Amino acid sequence: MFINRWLFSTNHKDIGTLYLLFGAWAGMVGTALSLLIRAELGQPGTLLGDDQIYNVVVTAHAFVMIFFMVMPIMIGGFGNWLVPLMIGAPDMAFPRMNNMSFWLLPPSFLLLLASSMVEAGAGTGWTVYPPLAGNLAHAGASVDLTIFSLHLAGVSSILGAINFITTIINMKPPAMSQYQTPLFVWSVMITAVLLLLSLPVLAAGITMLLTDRNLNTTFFDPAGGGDPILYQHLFWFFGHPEVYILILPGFGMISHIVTYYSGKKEPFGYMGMVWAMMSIGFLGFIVWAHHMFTVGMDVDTRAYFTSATMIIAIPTGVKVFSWLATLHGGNIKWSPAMMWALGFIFLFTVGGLTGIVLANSSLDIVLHDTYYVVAHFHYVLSMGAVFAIMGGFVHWFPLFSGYTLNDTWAKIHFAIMFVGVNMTFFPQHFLGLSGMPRRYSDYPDAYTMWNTISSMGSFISLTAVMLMVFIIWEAFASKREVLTVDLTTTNLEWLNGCPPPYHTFEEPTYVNLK
Amino acid sequence: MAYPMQLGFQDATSPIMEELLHFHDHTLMIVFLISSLVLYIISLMLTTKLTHTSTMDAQEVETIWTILPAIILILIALPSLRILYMMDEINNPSLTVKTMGHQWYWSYEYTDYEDLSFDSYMIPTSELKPGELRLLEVDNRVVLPMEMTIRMLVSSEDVLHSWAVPSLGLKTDAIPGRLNQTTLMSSRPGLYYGQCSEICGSNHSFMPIVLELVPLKYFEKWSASML
Amino acid sequence: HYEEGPGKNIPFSVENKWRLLAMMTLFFGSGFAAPFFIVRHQLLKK
Amino acid sequence: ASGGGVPTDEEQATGLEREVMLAARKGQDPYNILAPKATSGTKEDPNLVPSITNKRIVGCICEEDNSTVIWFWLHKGEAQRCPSCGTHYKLVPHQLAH
Amino acid sequence: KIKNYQTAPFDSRFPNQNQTRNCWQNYLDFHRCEKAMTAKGGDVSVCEWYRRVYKSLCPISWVSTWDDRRAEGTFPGKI
Amino acid sequence: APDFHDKYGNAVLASGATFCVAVWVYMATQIGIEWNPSPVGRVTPKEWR
Amino acid sequence: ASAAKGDHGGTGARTWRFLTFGLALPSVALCTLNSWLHSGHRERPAFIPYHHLRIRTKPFSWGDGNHTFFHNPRVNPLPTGYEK
Amino acid sequence: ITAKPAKTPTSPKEQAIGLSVTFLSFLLPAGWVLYHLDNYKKS
Amino acid sequence: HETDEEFDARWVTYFNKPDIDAWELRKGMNTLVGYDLVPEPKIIDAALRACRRLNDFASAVRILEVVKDKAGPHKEIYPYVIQELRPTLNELGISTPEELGLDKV
Amino acid sequence: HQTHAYHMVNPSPWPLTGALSALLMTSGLTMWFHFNSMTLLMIGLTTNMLTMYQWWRDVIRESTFQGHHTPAVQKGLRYGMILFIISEVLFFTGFFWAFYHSSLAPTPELGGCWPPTGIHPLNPLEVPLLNTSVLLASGVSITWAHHSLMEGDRKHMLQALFITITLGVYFTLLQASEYYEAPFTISDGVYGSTFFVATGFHGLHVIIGSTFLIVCFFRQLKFHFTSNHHFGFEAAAWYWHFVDVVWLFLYVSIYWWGS
Amino acid sequence: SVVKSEDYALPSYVDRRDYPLPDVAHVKNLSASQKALKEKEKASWSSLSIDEKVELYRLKFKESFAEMNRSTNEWKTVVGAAMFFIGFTALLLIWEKHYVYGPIPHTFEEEWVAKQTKRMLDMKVAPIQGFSAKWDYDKNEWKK
Amino acid sequence: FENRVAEKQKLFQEDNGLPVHLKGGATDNILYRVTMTLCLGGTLYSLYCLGWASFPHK
Amino acid sequence: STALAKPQMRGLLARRLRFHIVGAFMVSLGFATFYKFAVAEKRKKAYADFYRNYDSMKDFEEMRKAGIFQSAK
Ligand SMILES: CCCCCCCCCCCCCCCCCC(=O)OCC(COC(=O)CCCCCCCCCCCCCCCCC)OC(=O)CCCCCCCCCCCCCCCCC
Ligand code: HEA
Ligand SMILES: CCCCC/C=C/C/C=C/C/C=C\C/C=C\CCCC(=O)O[C@H](COC(=O)CCCCCCCCCCCCCCCCC)COP(=O)(O)OCCN
Ligand SMILES: CCCCCC/C=C\CCCCCCCCCC(=O)O[C@H](COC(=O)CCCCCCCCCCCCCCC)COP(=O)(O)OC[C@@H](O)CO
Ligand SMILES: CCCCCCCCCCO[C@@H]1OC(CO)[C@@H](O[C@H]2OC(CO)[C@@H](O)[C@H](O)[C@@H]2O)[C@@H](O)[C@H]1O
Ligand code: CUA
Ligand SMILES: [Cu+2]
Ligand SMILES: [Mg+2]
Ligand code: NA
Ligand SMILES: [Zn+2]
Repeated sequence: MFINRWLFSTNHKDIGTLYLLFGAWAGMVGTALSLLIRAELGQPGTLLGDDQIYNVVVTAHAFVMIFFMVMPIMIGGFGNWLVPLMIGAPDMAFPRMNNMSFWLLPPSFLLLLASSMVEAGAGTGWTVYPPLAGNLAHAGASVDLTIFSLHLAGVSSILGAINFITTIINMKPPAMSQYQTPLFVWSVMITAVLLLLSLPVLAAGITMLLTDRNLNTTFFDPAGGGDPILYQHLFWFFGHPEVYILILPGFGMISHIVTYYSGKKEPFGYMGMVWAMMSIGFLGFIVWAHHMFTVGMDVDTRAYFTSATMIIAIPTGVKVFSWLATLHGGNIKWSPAMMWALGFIFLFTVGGLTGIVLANSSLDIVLHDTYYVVAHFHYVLSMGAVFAIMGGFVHWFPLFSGYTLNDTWAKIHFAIMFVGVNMTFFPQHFLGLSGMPRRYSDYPDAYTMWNTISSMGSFISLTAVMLMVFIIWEAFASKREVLTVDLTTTNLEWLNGCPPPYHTFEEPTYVNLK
Repeated sequence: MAYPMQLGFQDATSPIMEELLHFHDHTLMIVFLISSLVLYIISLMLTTKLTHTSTMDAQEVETIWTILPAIILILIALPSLRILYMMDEINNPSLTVKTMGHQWYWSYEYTDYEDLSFDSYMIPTSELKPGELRLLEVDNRVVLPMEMTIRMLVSSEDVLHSWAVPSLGLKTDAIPGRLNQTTLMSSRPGLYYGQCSEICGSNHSFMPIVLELVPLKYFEKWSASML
Repeated sequence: HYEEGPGKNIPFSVENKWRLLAMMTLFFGSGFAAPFFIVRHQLLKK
Repeated sequence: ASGGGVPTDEEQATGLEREVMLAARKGQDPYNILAPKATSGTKEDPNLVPSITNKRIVGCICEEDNSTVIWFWLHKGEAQRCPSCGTHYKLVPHQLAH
Repeated sequence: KIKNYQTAPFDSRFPNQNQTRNCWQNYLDFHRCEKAMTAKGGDVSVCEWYRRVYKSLCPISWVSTWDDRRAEGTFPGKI
Repeated sequence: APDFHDKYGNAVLASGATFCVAVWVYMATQIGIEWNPSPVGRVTPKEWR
Repeated sequence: ASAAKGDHGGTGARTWRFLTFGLALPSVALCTLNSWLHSGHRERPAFIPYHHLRIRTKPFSWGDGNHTFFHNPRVNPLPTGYEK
Repeated sequence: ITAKPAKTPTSPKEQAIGLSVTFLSFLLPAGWVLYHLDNYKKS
Repeated sequence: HETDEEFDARWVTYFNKPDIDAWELRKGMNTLVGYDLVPEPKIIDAALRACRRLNDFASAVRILEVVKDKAGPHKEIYPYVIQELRPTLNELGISTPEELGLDKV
Repeated sequence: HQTHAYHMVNPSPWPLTGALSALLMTSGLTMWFHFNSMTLLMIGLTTNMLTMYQWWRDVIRESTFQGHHTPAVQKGLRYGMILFIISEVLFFTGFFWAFYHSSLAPTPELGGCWPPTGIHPLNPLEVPLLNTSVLLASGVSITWAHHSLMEGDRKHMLQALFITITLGVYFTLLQASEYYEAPFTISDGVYGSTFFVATGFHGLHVIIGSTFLIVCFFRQLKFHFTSNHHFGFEAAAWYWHFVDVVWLFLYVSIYWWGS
Repeated sequence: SVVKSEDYALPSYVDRRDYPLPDVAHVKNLSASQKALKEKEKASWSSLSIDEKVELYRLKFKESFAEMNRSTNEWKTVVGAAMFFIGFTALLLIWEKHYVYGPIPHTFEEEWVAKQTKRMLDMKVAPIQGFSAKWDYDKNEWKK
Repeated sequence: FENRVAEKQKLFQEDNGLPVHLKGGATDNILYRVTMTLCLGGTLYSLYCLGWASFPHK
Repeated sequence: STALAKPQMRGLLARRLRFHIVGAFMVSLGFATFYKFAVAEKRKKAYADFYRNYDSMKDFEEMRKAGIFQSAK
């Protein structure tokens, strides 16, 4: 029973559950790594003694948070659970391939951990640039284990994107057009299209790195006529789309949360929201060299990429505005999920504004590779992606489990986390304006005060993560079973009860053409 | 250099860094305007018992909120790009100097007339003289003439590094097999500090850059004595 | 076919809150402990 | 340049694929491949919603190009109305596979 | 004759940040000049400009490597 | 019929706040943490050469 | 382009088979002729130990570490020149 | 959302215990490694 | 769109339907409180009379609470509405939520 | 009983074994590159073929034998296959980018020219032109095979398909021969790197496409296809045109323009 | 009266400001006295007493508007407990300082700091706004 | 050759409770057990290799 | 006893929004004036005042006497 159900699954809900369990455990690993980064920096001097170990910890923190925590939970977890329930589909198009997307992730994670166990680990930064990543500065197997880790995660996501796109286009009620599907579904479809286009380019680039390292190719090695800068083009060609892939399903969840707890039956400006997501998806393919404003490209190239990058604010502010307009006239229910969402809307805006500042290749000369970049992206990842994840998790938890959380505990959890992240990342703006580099295990003495504060903030977010664990336990410990859910007439995923049964829509929904 | 509890940029030492300060002030004023406006609108949406939960019309209001950000972007881009091109403008330098990154130290080459080159390492903390700056000081500083246009050429002999001096508005990556150019002009004499700005291994945090900017006559005597 | 309903559509048991607490502790606790043990391993290897 | 030997669907299709093919040929849609056509949806002319149990989920697109679909359970019994536009739906249970 | 050199002037052939080829072209120019002169009987000192320019711009380790490859017969550029 | 917050709210508020302030003030001032604040207006410069 | 032929009324099996035997296979026979005619060995070029060629930054994982996978002694020099 | 009362209520006391054991499962192992970091450094 | 007077008339007519059932009564009020307005007394009047036809005293009181709720911080709206409705309240024996003590938490 | 037309798949062990076989293959390649040993690799290649064999066998059982591929299901498979081809295009795009990057701005270490000093390129009018005619002719015979199948002609289908497969094998033999005869190697700087990685990955795709055609061949011998329902053959034809087009781009970019 | 989980497909009762008339009555099973009351509601409502009008209200609805909209003291518990856990965090920082962190570099000694400040003034660090701009080079003191 | 598709349809549609991967009979099981043994043995071996590679072999 | 007058009863949310969006703007505009006076303009003037009678040789000479340089004792 157990093996058939849990190792041989063909069920979109149970596979979504596995992804949630996987990402939450990866979350713990990524968090402990971030605490180690902040411990090394929380006073002057060296704590690890070993600056290769520091770089290994920074690199692993990033891969774990992006590939094993954020993308499994948002796409694999929420996407599997919610997308068929939102369009009335009996499962995913390819329910057995879907299980391989999930099972590719523990072996991929195992390879990343193995790379930090053997030799001196991969202390390269998550961009893994040659020659630092090459077979002389990083001799031995660590960087090769890392590259293979990324191969298996890229294949898992590419097969997942093909599943989601096929499901969303092919398995709706015959009368429902694409313009009648919920915003979260659009957000996942568009994310799947970015994954499908950008992951194979990543795969081509790290393959060429692997051969430079092991087969005497010289794609990236000036001695054979190669060029380390070609690697950066290939990597960022994937890596920009990758940031938009991390945020877009959170945009989809935020729309549902803010609509729901405003008591509204639809988000304001549904076609503007869909337009804005497609526009961001499109523009996110033509801006990547803003990650390269110091490598020595022509001035015109840099002027174009500054300009193209700024355009992205326009569709983005359309969403920000449409969230606010959705709130407008609401009957506001101050639930914990709505608090996460309101925090998303504000902090994500701050983080997006610092991204605009960095979009100027002029000013970026002085901010590149400083802590101002680290501030920008932790605003949009650790207060955008992660707040959307927490909001989605408290909102839909009763659907997934059949039990309710203690809302008071959940609100305390939000308050502590909110204090923690702001105290950790806000002072990093000062550090980067004042010229402190990224990727440093120690700093000149003048930078002490901000670093001290930032490390203290990080322990406050630790307290919050521990509490969240306790909150989930308390809910399964107490077993308050769900009775009634509001607003089901515009939230189809709740209409089968909590939790829904194993097979839902065996008889599909009935929708008239009219 | 940065000083304790600094909030913003190092004082400009070069005209270009000064241009960046004023452009940054203009951009940050916009940023403050937008984020405060967003915060104000949120608190406004959340402080009334009045409700209106039936359908709203989107297409009308959507113009304001597309045209406005668009005018604002143009307001940032014009001056941004003017500065961009200025950093690129035909300059005619008086001196060329090469810097080569290595793991983990910089070497410098002044080969316009003689073959002057030398290595510049961090001073270890246990060897600092009282009043010297932990992690910042080198044994051999980069002596240059003040008030002159200098062409720096940057490259590396091993992995990537990046040569930066915040006060002057400079950062150029050091890529083996490639020669990147930037130009340096200091308005003032003195000592200006920077730090490797592209992760290069174990001692990335420990290969700093110190410029010593002095009158030409002193630069010439220094160069001769360094052969 | 499979069991359905609250506490049934998950691969771990929630029949006993205390065994569940032990299971959760191990599961999250081993995730959070692991990087500390990897750093130790790297210090001790040399 | 001409002979046979390739089976047809008519000869060789099986299981569900066959059931769909034969029902389509009689203009029936027991597997809900087509969108059902609306009636006037009044009290005397309700949309008839076939089902194999005693309730089925209806989604009503109240007005053309709504982006939001109104969802509700239709139970066996008297006609029920869409909570948003009031149009009528009546469940007709049964049969489908004989 | 026409010297008084401070450093290599701006060269509109190499107007961007990447100056790699500015070093390279001047290094080839000089040695192509020096071939033509030393062979066909003439004065190497017409070649001087190129030599000044490449000494200014080219890292010492590049010039030095390329010199050895010329001595060795493995210099890949056309001289 | 008074709830948890009606019976305990005030006591949780007052003593959470009291506790938090005391332990942060102690930590920040009594355990030797080097904050390295600005010398401006505080340090008397001394000859170093 | 429209090519220089005609049929476009019925694109059936018959037409495609005609093209296979009447155009596709004969081109293959002609390129085969052109080939098994320009073939026959080029006098292998002298060895010059250029530093951008015969790269060995790590040994290969087979043989003696120094021979590429389809190493042909007649036309592929080692870093030290042709083999005996 | 509405819910039934808890089928297995978790009292204040039981919450104290579950909170404590949760907090210690995160703090003790990390604390042990960190406490001994210095023995690993020169050793 | 439609003018204020047209909208008001439409809603008066809706509640005046002689054979209005309970479903349509609920549907109308629950739709009406979605707009940015406190309904005109004449709409409320028609809606209270419909409750009398359906023999539903409780919904008539709920309708008064909803009117007060819709006014939000504008304290002067509800006493004006009660004034205008006072004859209908007296005639049908409708007590106000305050008369019933239902305004006190 | 369901009243939708989609397929609920029986719980399957093949996901897990294909995921573990991925672990063993990447681990095994690391053992091979660093700890000189092929054991883990050999084991992973083995479990991987076993997983592909059983997985695609089961899909044939579900469709040819159990009738679960309704038109709704079949539409899904069409989309899946197009999407997968699209991802394979972007994959190859990374290699064409590498080639253009290196060749449009040759660096000083090469001699500052393209082809680099010391490299002697194959003549594009010889065997590379022949390979091109081989693959193009096989795009014609596979279209004949498809039309024969549609018109119900079993013998001509098998004949056309057989020709296509032979042209594919022939390309693979020409190319192995060319690899052996080439005077440059994968270690010959960026020229040999881009040449052998781009054509090598394409050669691997020719072998996967030939294998797919051979699977279609046997299924057709066994009467699995109808004149209307033959998605396995259509997927294989699209994938075979893809391999033909990637070859045309390689031939124009790398053999011709880059010689 | 008693709501069941398995009634998820049936209309249910909600108390919401924006949905004032719910789909079902709060009480559907009537005692003998409650039936006689519903009979009485079919006659003139002036005949009902205040107590009967209330009882009719409470069969149909569970909470009144005043009840459903009441504010609570939950904010105190939330802010209070959040400050508790935030103070608790300071304990972990105390432990960390005491047992994990060694001594900081000798460059933070008071005398080192005083010399380094003089040397930074000698070299005129940030002389336009940031640092030396705050020192009076003539009076040899920090600008007041 | 002959068209034996109908016989396989009958076999594979037999209502015997077997999932599709075991429905062709005793050979399915053997093939399945072999795959699964090589997968699990292989994985244990690769964890062993990892443990070996995690310490220096001076 | 006197009748109450009929108060405004429609568009009360819209009216509240109209009033305060102006306020939202004003703050900003009057704040804009503030960043640009207390910070930006102050900065242009700090730089221009400093460089108006700046003598770089005299500055150099004070640094040289303080013993800061490697090249100039
Ligand atoms: C935790 C330590 C904080 C230390 C504070 C400074 C000490 C003063 C020294 C004593 C003062 C002495 C005077 C000398 C002035 C130096 C001038 C200069 O050279 O400096 C240029 C500077 C100067 O800018 C500043 O002038 C200070 C900015 C402070 C922003 C206000 C938010 C404060 C919020 C709370 C902080 C943490 C918790 C949550 C943060 C919430 C996220 C915003 O550097 C920056 O670029 C930093 C800004 C980063 C970009 C942030 C984008 C939007 C942020 C929030 C929007 C809120 C709008 C609504 C209004 C929002 C109201 C809530
Ligand atoms: C979720 C992840 C995420 C998201 C969504 C973004 C969004 C943006 N990022 Fe960010 N970024 C990262 C994650 C992300 N980023 C990461 C990880 C890095 C570092 C990579 C590494 O080096 O390791 C990085 C680095 C980075 C750089 C490189 C700087 C450098 O290395 O020097 C740049 C520069 O252009 C940039 C810009 C932007 C911009 C312009 C946006 C925009 O899309 C933001 C748009 C949003 C808004 C503008 C706010 C909402 C709008 C309004 C309220 C309307 C009105 C506004 C105006 C008129 C201005 N980012
Ligand atoms: C007949 C044409 C058919 C080609 C395929 C058959 C040949 C053997 C296997 C290769 C197929 C695998 C992928 C191709 C990648 C590597 C390049 C192979 C192209 C090739 O075969 O190149 C040979 C070099 O081979 C070598 O090193 C080979 C070394 C073999 C090592 C395998 C490489 C391991 C790398 C695996 C990377 C996998 C990651 C893919 C990511 C998947 C996307 C997520 C060329 O021979 P040479 O002697 O240098 O020159 C000829 C001189 N006379
Ligand atoms: C030494 C050689 C091995 C090297 C490694 C990989 C090699 C082997 C790959 C060979 C590919 C063979 C795939 C065979 C699939 C057989 C099953 C099949 O074709 O299934 C068909 C459905 O298609 C479907 O699922 C379609 C399934 C299509 C999958 C195609 C995938 C190509 C695989 C690419 C693999 C790696 C890519 C390389 C990147 C490095 C079944 O439907 P029909 O045909 O309509 O039948 C039904 C009718 O009979 C009813 O009347
Ligand atoms: C980034 C996350 C880290 C957050 C901060 C961690 C907070 C610490 C909680 C404490 O955990 C421990 O406390 C110890 C004592 O203070 C240790 O005992 C050590 O100390 C002793 C005495 O001082 C001896 O009793 C013992 O042998 C022992 O090893 C040690 O084992 C450890 O488990
Ligand atoms: Cu050199 Cu970082
Ligand atoms: Cu980007
Ligand atoms: Mg960089
Ligand atoms: Na440190
Ligand atoms: Zn409707």
